[PDB]
Amino acid sequence: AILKAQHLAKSYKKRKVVSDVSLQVESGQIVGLLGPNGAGKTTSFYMIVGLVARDEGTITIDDNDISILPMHSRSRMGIGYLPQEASIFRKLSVEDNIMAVLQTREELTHEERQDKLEDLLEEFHIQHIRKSAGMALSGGERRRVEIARALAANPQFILLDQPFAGVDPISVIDIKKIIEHLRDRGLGVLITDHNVRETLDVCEKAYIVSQGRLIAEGTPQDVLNNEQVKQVYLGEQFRL
Amino acid sequence: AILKAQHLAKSYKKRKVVSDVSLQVESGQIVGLLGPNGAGKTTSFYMIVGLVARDEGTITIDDNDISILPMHSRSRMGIGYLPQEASIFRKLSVEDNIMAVLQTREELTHEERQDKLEDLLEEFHIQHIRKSAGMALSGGERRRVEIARALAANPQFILLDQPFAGVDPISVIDIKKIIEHLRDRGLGVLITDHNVRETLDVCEKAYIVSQGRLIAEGTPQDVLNNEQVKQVYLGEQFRL
Amino acid sequence: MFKILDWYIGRTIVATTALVLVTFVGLSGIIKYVEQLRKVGEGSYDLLQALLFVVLSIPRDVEMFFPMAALLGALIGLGALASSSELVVMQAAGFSKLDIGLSVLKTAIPLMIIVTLLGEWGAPQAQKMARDMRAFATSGGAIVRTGVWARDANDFIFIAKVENEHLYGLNLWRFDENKKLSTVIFSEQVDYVANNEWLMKDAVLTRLVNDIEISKESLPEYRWRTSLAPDKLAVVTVKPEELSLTGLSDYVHYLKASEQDSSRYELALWRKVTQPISIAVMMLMALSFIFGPLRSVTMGARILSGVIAGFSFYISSEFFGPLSLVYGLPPLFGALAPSLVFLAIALGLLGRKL
Amino acid sequence: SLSRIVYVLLLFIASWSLYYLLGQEQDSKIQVAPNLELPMFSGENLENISYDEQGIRNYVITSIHLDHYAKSGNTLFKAPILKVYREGTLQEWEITARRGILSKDQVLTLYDDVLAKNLLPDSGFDTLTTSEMSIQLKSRDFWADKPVELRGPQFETHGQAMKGNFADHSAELY
Amino acid sequence: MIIVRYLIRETIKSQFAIFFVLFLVFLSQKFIRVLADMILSIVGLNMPAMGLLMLPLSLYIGILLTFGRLYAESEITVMNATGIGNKFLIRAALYLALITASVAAFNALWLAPWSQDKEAHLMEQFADLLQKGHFQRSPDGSSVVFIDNIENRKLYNVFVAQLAPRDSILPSVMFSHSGDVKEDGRQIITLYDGTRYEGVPTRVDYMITNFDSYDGLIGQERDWEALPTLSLLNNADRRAQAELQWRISLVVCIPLLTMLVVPLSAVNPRQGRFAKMGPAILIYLTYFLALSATKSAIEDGSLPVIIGLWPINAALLLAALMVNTLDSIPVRRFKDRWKQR
Ligand SMILES: CCCCCCCCCCCCO[C@@H]1O[C@H](CO)[C@@H](O[C@H]2O[C@H](CO)[C@@H](O)[C@H](O)[C@H]2O)[C@H](O)[C@H]1O
Ligand SMILES: CCCCCCCCCCCCO[C@@H]1O[C@H](CO)[C@@H](O[C@H]2O[C@H](CO)[C@@H](O)[C@H](O)[C@H]2O)[C@H](O)[C@H]1O
Ligand SMILES: OC[C@H]1O[C@H](O[C@H]2[C@H](O)[C@@H](O)[C@H](OCCCCCCC3CCCCC3)O[C@@H]2CO)[C@H](O)[C@@H](O)[C@@H]1O
Ligand SMILES: OC[C@H]1O[C@@H](OCCCCCCC2CCCCC2)[C@H](O)[C@@H](O)[C@@H]1O
Ligand SMILES: [Ca+2]
Ligand SMILES: [Ca+2]
Ligand SMILES: [Cl-]
Ligand SMILES: [Cl-]
Ligand SMILES: [Cl-]
Ligand SMILES: [Cl-]
Repeated sequence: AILKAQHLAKSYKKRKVVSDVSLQVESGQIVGLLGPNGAGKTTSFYMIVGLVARDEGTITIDDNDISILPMHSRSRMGIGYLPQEASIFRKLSVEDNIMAVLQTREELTHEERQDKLEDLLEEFHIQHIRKSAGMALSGGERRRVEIARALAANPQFILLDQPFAGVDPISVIDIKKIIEHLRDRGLGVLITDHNVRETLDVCEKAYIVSQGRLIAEGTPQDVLNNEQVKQVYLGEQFRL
Repeated sequence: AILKAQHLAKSYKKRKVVSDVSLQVESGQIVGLLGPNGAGKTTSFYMIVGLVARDEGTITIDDNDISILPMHSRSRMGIGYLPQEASIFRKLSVEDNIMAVLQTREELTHEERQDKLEDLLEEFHIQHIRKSAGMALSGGERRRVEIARALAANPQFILLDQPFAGVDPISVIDIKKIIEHLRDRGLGVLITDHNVRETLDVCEKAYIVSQGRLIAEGTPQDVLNNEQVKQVYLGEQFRL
Repeated sequence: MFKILDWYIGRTIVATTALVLVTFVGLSGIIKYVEQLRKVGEGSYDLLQALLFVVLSIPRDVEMFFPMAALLGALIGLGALASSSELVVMQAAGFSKLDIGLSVLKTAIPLMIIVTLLGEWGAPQAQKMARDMRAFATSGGAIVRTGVWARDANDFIFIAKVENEHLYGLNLWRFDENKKLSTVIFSEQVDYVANNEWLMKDAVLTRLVNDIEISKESLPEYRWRTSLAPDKLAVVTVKPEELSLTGLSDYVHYLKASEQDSSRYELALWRKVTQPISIAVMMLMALSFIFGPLRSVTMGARILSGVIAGFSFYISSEFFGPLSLVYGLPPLFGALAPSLVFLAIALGLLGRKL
Repeated sequence: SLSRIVYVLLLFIASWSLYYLLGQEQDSKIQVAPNLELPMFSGENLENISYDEQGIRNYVITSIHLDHYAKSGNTLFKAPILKVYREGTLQEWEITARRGILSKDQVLTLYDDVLAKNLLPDSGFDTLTTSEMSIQLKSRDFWADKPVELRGPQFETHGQAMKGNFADHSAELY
Repeated sequence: MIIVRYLIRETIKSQFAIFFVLFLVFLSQKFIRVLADMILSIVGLNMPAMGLLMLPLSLYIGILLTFGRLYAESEITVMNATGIGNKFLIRAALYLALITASVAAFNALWLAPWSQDKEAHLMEQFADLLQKGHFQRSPDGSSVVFIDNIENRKLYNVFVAQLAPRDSILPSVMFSHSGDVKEDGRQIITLYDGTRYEGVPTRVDYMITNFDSYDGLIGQERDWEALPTLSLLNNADRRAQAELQWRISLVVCIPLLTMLVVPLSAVNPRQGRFAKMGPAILIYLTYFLALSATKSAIEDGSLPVIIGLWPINAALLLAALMVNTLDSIPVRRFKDRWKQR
C-alpha cells in the first residue's frame, strides 16, 4: 500500500536527464508528478512504470525492490499503467478485452473470471458497448474500457500518463471523477501531465521536478507558493 | 489581404470528418479555430494549410483560389505555416536557416539578404544564436528561430498549429507576446489549439467546430456564452 | 490452451501472412506466365493451357514461399500490435514477453501442419499434373513414360513403354565385379506380380562365357528379383524437391538398397522435414526483431529487414546444402543447418529482452 | 489502381527481357552444328573380336590404331593382326600388315608388308607373304593381285595373282 | 545556395554508405565464384565491372533513401511551407548526378576496358559438359552417358549406351573405368580401360572391343567487352556498336534515373523512409533488363545497329518527364475534375 521511489537517476548520451527524484504514493492517495516540460518528470514516471531502466535509485512497493524487474512482473506486483496513446485491443470486443486480462490470472476459475467481467462492465457503465470492437469506440468510452481492462489485473497502483492531454473541458470533470473513483477504490494513483491546473485540482499531493531534480513537494496549495516553482515553472501570476 | 475558407468538407475511409466549415482571417487579426478534440477543427486547419487535400469547399486569399495549389504554391501566395513539432534544420546554423529561406526571393540582392537577416536576428533576439546549429537549441529559442525563418518568406498569414502545446505557464505569456507581435507586424494569425483558455485569451475572433461543422462564431465572450458550445465543448461551469 | 490473447495475436499474424502469401504467389505467377509465353503455340498449348499450368503450379510456390511468408507475416502483424501500443499494454497488464513468444509459437503450429500437408499431398501431385498437362498439350500426344532408363546395382535397364504396372520392351544389361558385361535380357512385355518381383513373358536371355561362347535362350517366362518397384520407376524423372515426403523416404530406401548414393534424396527428404522448423525459426526471428532493433520503426523498415533476412536465409540454405555432402556430413545436418543459425540469431537478440 | 497497373506492366517487360536473355544464351549454347566428314570413332591398342550369327568367335583383329567412320562404314586399322579361328577354338591362321580397311560388307584389305602364318604345324603350308590382300572374313575367300610368295616346310614357290579361301584351304592362281 | 549544398551533403554521405555495402557484397560473391572455379588480382580486375553496374544503383538508392528520410522527418514539408520547391531538390540531384556520371564515364570508357585488357593479357598467359548420377544425353542425342563420380577427373566408371544406328554404325554399349571429356569445333569424349559391345539384345553376333583408350563424338566473332573505346567508335560492326552503345547508355542513364527517382521519393510520415523500395527496384530492373536484351538483339543482328538502345533510354526519359509533371497545376486540376465530377 506504499509505492516508494528513492533517488532515481537516468542519463542519455553521456548527459544526465534525471539527477535526483523521490516520490511516494499510498493506497487511497492521488499524487501528481509535475514540473517544467522535459525537466525530468516524464523519465521519472517511466522509471517507476518500467519502460526505462533506471541508472540509480530504488523502486519499492511495500519494501520490495522492483528496480531490476521487467514490466510484466511489476504488474504482477500491483502496478497498473495506462498509456497516453490508445492502447485498447482494436479487433477485440470490450468483453474480450477484459476477459483477455482476467485470463492471465491462473488462480481464477472460469466462473470467477466471468463474475469479474460482469462486475467490471457494470461498474464503469460499459455494459451496452460490451459487444463493440475496441476500434469502434469514442475517446471517453475507450478510456473507460482501458481502465476496466487495467483493473482486471487487480492492481494496487494506477499510473496514468497524461490523462488530461487534448481533453475537452466538458470531459475534464468526468476524468477527475474517474480518478477519484480509482482513489476511493483503494488504488494509489500517480498522474503525470502538463496541465497543471486540472492536475492540482484532482490530486491531493504533488511533486515538482525541475532542472533534473525535485524542487518542491506537498499539497497543491504548498507547491503553488514555492518560490523556485514560480521562478522556473508557473510564473508570478498563475491562475488555478 | 483576407484569407477565407468556405463550406469545407473532407472524408477519410468513407467517414465524414469535416462536413461544413467556414472561417476567415484578415490581415491584422488573431483568429482561434477551436472545438472538441478531432471534431473537425484540426482537419479544417490542415486543409487551409495545404497538408490535406480538400474534398469540397473553396479557399481564397484576396479572391484568388488557392485550393488545389500544393504547399509551395500557396506559400508563394502569401501563406506561412508553423507546425507543432520541431521544424528547424538541425544540421544548419540559425544564420543559415534564415539565409536559406531568404535565398529563394530572387527580387532581393545579396546586400538586401544580409540586411534582412540582420534585422530578423536582432528582432527576435537571436543574434547570439546566430552561428549555432539548430540541433543544439532549447524550446523557446528554437521557436523564435523558426518563426523568424517563417517571416523570411514575407507571408501575409501565419497558421500556427497548437502553439500552446505542453508549455510551461511561465512561457505561456512569452508565446502570447510573440503571437501578438506577429499580429502587430501586419499579419493575420490563425490559431488551432486545445488550450481553450489560452487561445480565447489571445484570439480576437473564435470559430468553434463540433461534429464536423461550424456551430458557433464570434468574439471570445460570444462563444463562452453560446449554449451549444457550453453543452458539447466547455461545460456550464467553465472558467476563462 | 485457448487464450483470448493467444488467438488474438494468432488471427492477426495469419491474416497478415495470408495477404503476404497471396502477394508473393501473384508476383511469381505472372512471372511464370511470361515464361510460358516464351513457348506458347506448341501443339495445343494456347494461352488457356499456359494459364492452366501457372494455376496448377501454385501449391508448389506456396510450399517454397511459406517460410519467408511467415517471417514477413509475423513481422508486420507483430509490428502492427506494437505500433498501436497493444503489446506494451499486454505487458503492462501481466502478459510477459515469454507469453507473447508462446502465442507466436502456438500459431506457428497450424502453419507447420499446412506446409507438411502441402509437401506430402498437394504440391507434388499438383506439380506432376502441371508438368504432364504441359507436355501433352505441347506435343499433341507425345511425352506417360516413353524411353525410361534405370540402374539396379550393377544392372542397367531400359524400358520402351511403361504402364500402370506393366513394362513393354524391356532391355537389361548385367556387369560383373570386373566391370564387364555378363548377361543381357530382353522381353516383349513384363508384368508386376508381387512385392519386389516381376515376370517377363517370352524373354530372351544371353550369357557370355570365356570370350568364345555366347548362349541365348528363349524362355517362355523369366522371374526378376529386383528391389525396383514401379512406383520408384515413375518417379526417377521428377525433381527430388517436387517428390512427396513418403515418396522421398521410399526412394532413399530404394537407393540405399541398390548400392547407390542416396545423399541428394536424403538431403531433399530432410529439407522437406525441416521446412516447418524453418518457418518457426522465421517467426521467432520476427519476434526478436519486434522486441529488439525494429521495436519503434515504421512498417516499411520491418518489411525491408524481413526481405533481407529471408533472402539471406535462402542463400544460406542453397550454400549449406551442397557443402554438407561434399565435405561428408549427414544430409540431416545440411538440411537443418540454416534453421539452427537463424535460431541462434533469434535467441541472441532475445537474450536480453526475454 | 493506375500505379499498380503500371507496376504490373513493368513486371511484364522485366520478365520478358530476362527470359529473352536466357533464350538468347540458350540458342548460343543450343548451336548444335553437324560435324564434318572425319573419323567418328578412334582408339589405340585395340582388340576387336567378331562373332558369327550363331555365337561362335569368328575372328580377332588386334591393331595399334582403329578409326570407325559413319558415312561409309569403313573401319581403318593401323598395323592390324587378324587371327582366323576354325570353330572359334582353333586359331588356324594369323594375318598381319601395317594398314587395313574393314568395310560395311565385312571385307578386309591389307597393304604394307602383309604376313600370313598357318598355326597348323603339320599341314605343309607354313607362311605366306604379299603386298596387298583382300579377304572376306564371312566367306574367308581372299584375293591378291600383286606378287605372292609361298613357303612350305619342304617346298617354296613364287608367283602372282592368287585367289583362294581359308575356309577349306582352297588356293587357286595362275 | 545554402540549402542545395545541404541536400548534396546529406545525400552524398548516404550514397557512399550504400556503395560501401554494395561493393562489399559483390566483393564477396565474386571472390567466392572465383575460388570455386591470383584470386586477389582477378578480383581487383573485376572491380570495374562491379562499378559499372553499381554506380547507377548507388546514387539511385542514395537519393531515394536520403529524400525519403527528409520527407519522413518533414524537412521537405517545411521547405515547401516556406517557399522551397522542386527546383532546388532537382538542382541538387542534377549536381550529384553530374558527379556520379563523370565517375561512371571514366569507369566505363577507360578503367573497365583497360582492366579487362589487362585481365585478357593475364588470361592469355597463365591458365563441365556432362554431369554424374543419372542418365545424361549428349548434344547429338544418339548416345546416353552415365557417369558415377567426377572428382577432379579421377574415378569415373563410365557407361555409354547407343540404342540407335547412326549412318552405317551398329548400336553399341560400352563400359570403361575412367574417361575424359573435352571441347576445336566439336565436343569429344575418351574412355580408358574398358570394353565395347556392338550388337542387339535379341541377336547374338556381337563385336567386342577391349580398349585401353577409345574416343567418341559428343557434339559440335570476337571479344567486344575489352577494347579501346576510340578505336571502337569507328569499328563498323553490329555487336561492336552494341557494346559502344551499352557503354554510352550507362553514362547517359545516370541522370535519367536521377530525374525519375526525385519525384518518386515522396512519402508521408506514416509511410516509411523505405516505402518506395519495391517500385524503385522494379523500375531499375526493368530498365536494365530491357537495355541488356536490346543489346543482345543488336549483337544478333536481330535489330539494326542504328536505332540501338536509344528507344529504351527514350522511354526512361519520357517516364521521368511524366512523373515530374505529375505535381504541376494542370495535372492537379485534372485530378480535381475527376474528384468533383
Ligand atoms: C515486395 C513486398 C513484399 C511484402 C508484401 C507487401 C505487404 C503485404 C501487405 C502488408 C501490408 C498490409 O498491412 C496491414 O496493416 C494493417 C494496418 O496497420 C494491419 O492491421 C492491424 O491493425 C492494428 C494495428 O495497426 C492491429 O491491432 C490489427 O490487429 C491489425 O490487423 C493489417 O494486419 C495489415 O494487413
Ligand atoms: C523500358 C522502360 C523502363 C523505364 C520504366 C519507367 C517506369 C516509370 C514508372 C512510373 C511510376 C508512377 O507510379 C506512381 O504513380 C503514383 C500514382 O499515380 C504517383 O503518385 C502521384 O500521385 C499521388 C496521388 O495520386 C500523389 O499522392 C503523389 O505524391 C504523386 O507522386 C507516383 O509518384 C508514381 O511513382
Ligand atoms: O520517431 C520520429 C523521430 O525520427 C527521427 O529519429 C530517427 C533516427 O534518425 C533514425 O536513425 C532511427 O531509425 C530510422 C529507421 C532505421 C534505420 C535502419 C533500419 C534497418 C531496418 C531494415 C533493414 C535495413 C534498415 O529512427 C528514428 C525514428 O524512430 C528524428 O531524429 C526525431 O526528431 C523524430 O522524433
Ligand atoms: O535522424 C537524423 C540522423 O539521421 C541519420 O540517418 C541515418 C540513416 C541510416 C539508415 C541505414 C538504412 C540502410 C542503408 C543501406 C540500405 C538498407 C537500409 C543521418 O545520417 C544523420 O546525419 C542524422 O543525425
Ligand atoms: Ca458467479
Ligand atoms: Ca491546458
Ligand atoms: Cl522528462
Ligand atoms: Cl464511475
Ligand atoms: Cl496549466
Ligand atoms: Cl479534427
